[PDB]
Amino acid sequence: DIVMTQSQKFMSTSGGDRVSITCKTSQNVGTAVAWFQQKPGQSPKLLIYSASNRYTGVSDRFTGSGSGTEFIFTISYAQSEDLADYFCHQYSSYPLTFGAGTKLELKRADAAPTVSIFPPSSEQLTSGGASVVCFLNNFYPKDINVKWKIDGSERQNGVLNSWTDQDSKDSTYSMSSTLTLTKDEYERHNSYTCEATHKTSTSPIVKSFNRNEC
Amino acid sequence: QVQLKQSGAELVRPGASVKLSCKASGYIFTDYYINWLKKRPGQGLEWIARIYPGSGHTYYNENFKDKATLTAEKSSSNVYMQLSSLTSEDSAVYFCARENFYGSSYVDWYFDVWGTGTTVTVSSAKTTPPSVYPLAPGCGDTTGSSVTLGCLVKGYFPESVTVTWNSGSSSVHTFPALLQSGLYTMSSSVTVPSSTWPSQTVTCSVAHPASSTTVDKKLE
Amino acid sequence: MESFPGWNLVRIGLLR
Amino acid sequence: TATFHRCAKDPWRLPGTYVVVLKEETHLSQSERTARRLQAQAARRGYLTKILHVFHGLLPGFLVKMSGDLLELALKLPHVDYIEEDSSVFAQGSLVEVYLLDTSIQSDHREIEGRVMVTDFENVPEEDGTRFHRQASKCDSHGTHLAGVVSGRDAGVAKGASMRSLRVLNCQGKGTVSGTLIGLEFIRKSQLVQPGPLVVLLPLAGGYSRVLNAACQRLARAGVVLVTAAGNFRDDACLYSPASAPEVITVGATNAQDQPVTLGTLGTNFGRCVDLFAPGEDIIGASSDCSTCFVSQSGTSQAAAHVAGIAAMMLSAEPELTLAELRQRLIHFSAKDVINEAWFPEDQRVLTPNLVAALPPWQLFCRTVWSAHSGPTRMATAIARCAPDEELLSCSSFSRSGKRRGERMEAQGGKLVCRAHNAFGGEGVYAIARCCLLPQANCSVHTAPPAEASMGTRVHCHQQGHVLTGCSSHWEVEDLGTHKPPVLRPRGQPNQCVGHREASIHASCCHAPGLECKVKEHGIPAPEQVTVACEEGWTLTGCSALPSHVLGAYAVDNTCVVRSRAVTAVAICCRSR
Ligand code: NA
Ligand code: NA
Repeated sequence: DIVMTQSQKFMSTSGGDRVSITCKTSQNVGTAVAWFQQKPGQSPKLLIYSASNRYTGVSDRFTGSGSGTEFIFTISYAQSEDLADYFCHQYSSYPLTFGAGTKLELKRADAAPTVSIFPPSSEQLTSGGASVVCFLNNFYPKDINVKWKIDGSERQNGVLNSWTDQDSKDSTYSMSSTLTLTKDEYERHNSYTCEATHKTSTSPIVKSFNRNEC
Repeated sequence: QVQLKQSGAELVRPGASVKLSCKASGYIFTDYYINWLKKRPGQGLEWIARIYPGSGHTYYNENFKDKATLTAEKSSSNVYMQLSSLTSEDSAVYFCARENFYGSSYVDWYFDVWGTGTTVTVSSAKTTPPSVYPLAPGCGDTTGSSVTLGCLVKGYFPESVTVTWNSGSSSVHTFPALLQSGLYTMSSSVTVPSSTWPSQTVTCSVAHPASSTTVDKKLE
Repeated sequence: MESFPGWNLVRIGLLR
Repeated sequence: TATFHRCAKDPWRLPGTYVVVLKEETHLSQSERTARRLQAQAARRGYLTKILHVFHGLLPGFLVKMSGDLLELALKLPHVDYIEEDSSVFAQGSLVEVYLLDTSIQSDHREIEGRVMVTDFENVPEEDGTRFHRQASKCDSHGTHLAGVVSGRDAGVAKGASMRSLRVLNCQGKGTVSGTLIGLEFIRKSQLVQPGPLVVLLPLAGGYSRVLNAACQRLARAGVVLVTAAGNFRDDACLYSPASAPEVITVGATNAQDQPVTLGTLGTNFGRCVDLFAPGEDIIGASSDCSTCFVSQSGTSQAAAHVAGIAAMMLSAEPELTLAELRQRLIHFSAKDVINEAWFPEDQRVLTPNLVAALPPWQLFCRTVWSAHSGPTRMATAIARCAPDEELLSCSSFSRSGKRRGERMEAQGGKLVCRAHNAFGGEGVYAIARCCLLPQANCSVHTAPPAEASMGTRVHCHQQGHVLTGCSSHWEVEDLGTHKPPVLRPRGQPNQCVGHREASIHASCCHAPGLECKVKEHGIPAPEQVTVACEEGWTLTGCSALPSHVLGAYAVDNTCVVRSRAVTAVAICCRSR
């Protein structure tokens, strides 16, 4: 079975305009290599076929090169719209074999998050649970730290963080922080605080609520 | 108009079997080969097998010969893939795909059209629909042009869930699911101008197809 | 050919 | 998983002496410990035991004289791979050393004096009959004659060949598998402590021996050229050892009339396991009768000795030559289609090579490798393997009934093999490989799927500098399906695989400096066989049939043979400029 070895990261070249990935084969597959784009929850999209030919509708920004056991896939002037997984496959010999996939990452201006804190809904509370939700939206770079405070004291356990894939619109990231406690545990405290520490400011963004207000 | 419609997500007991579907349209069904491909989270696509409708003749990857069985129904215009004696190693997303040939060479073709995939979950854990919780802000002094509203989708199984705002109308964020003690939890953020809320109403419509449920939670 | 002493040596092309 | 092995031929069995072969990485200390253990265990059960030899250097294990009652206990021993009951074996420029495992030798015979060294190695069974006496006999005859055929001054093949004698056959020309095994171990220990190309002549045969073949394979892997007699039993040489070892060069005997040798009621052994044939009737050589005397002898020993001679000559010219290269040149320089195959049983003719050894007067060498017959089972397979150094360039199949599922060139243990599959209701099938030595080859088998759509039909080596050496076809419809007459994939260019639309195609694509291949074909409407041959200078690489109607296709030197019940024979011919 022909082994496909795809590069783990995209390689920036001429001032960040061209970004490339190599795909190497176990044996000589001639020119029988295709390249696909895969946006999450979507059907793969054919970009290059026969190592260099561009499928119909495909942008001139997508190029393929190589023959034998080394094939390059390049994206000139990559856009937020191009953020997806990219993979190669040989079709010289059955069983057909595919590359692992490589996610496009894009550089951008640093942007501060928009933090919003949410108290547990009466509906969740009646069911005996309490999820305090924080949304840290449209920030860049990806690196962020969230700190939870329950009546001024830091809470470490029962916190779940979920980043989104880099935005197709503006290349920013969004992350949800959810502090889940039992209804009985929640009732015991009055002020819930969520503190976002990002590269954009020395001072963290603080969002809080007090059960006792209104 | 050339397309491949795949069946809904499935939850199967370990040791059981599933028959996945792939409805073909906008072309001559019996004239194009259709393939099945396995996708695991960190892995690269695995070619399972191919079938030529018209003859119903199959060609499989040795590794899937006992696992998979391909079938075609000309009347129904769709290819099937049955997977026997399932394991957690079979929990994957299965993809459907057409081979379009441009020449006489065996390498003069490509995978031009694909289905969106069918998620298979091999588990002994029973299907649970989600609880939908509104995330609306309380008391306060408005700062800025807009307001962020949320929706918390907690305690559902398996993975398959779609969150839409109002019905399909602004800025929306969908945060990936996480396992919270056996069950998936996910939340969705929507941002609307300070005017529109709480003047007009905002409603997250949450749909978990695996339990055939659809819930609309109004934000007031 | 006919069997004679050394026929083997011509058969294998050692002798002419 | 510890197994017991004994000779198939009951009169040749020697109970009481057993070869205990231990697992692969067993060290000397572990063999001694296992032997001491067997002896101690036996002694507790009240049985006297004698460890005759502890094998090291060739294979791990020991030789033991004990009651067969103790077998079941010896199989329970640790590190044991298998146990084989001892059995009888029977008598049939650069310096190349030629070892001779046979009877004693008359080293002072003018024909071989100063070219034959007597090693002092002697391991022989006692002669049959309570009152047997050698008397005026020196038990020289066979061995003396064979050293004469190899290196003899006036009647030898390789007159410039140093020889070393090992007494492994008694006065009645009888030896044991265990004594031969010790002899072979002596040769390996010799080459370990010494520099020089080696040729080992084994002009003896016994029934199929697992251990004898193992020891032979081990020596061959150490770059030793082993030549053996095919057997003088007018039977399938695969039933005999060292004859059956694929690594050894197995030689059948032919007379001056190019006929297979008749030895009384019996004669030369035949079949698949015979590599080639050589002069083996009325062979003049040294006679132990006197220092200047000759005698004409017959048998596959004489024939083996000729090849040992030819090997020594080839190795004196190019000492660096590999065993693969040597066997390929041996086949290459042979006389093709000279033998009258009529003498062999009909079913064994196809499997018996039509080659008679001969001396030679950047090349691509190929040889055909027939597999054993598969079983009659519908899922049964036949498998033909190449030598480690060789390339599987083509793979075909043949069924006498013609009910075949086709064939595959698949990797098995990191090496390509030619696997043939039997069909529903089929007699069984044979796998026919084409094993080649192509200089700077970068070869691969590409697998094409069944092609039932209009277009995508053409299977070829689409890669630049990669050329099609051969095609295999495997029927991809399951037995419980619906049988429709197979449809042929259309033909555009010549250099594409001929095959059915309903079949998968395995294309061998080689990349090599001056490699050039062509397709030749010849069709007849109503044949029993169709044939196409590669011209002088070209080497047959692949052989295929165009049309169930066909029983199969196979290479016969540089001729592609298609056997039927228009019938076309499709051949790929290659050369290296
Ligand atoms: Na005793
Ligand atoms: Na052999």
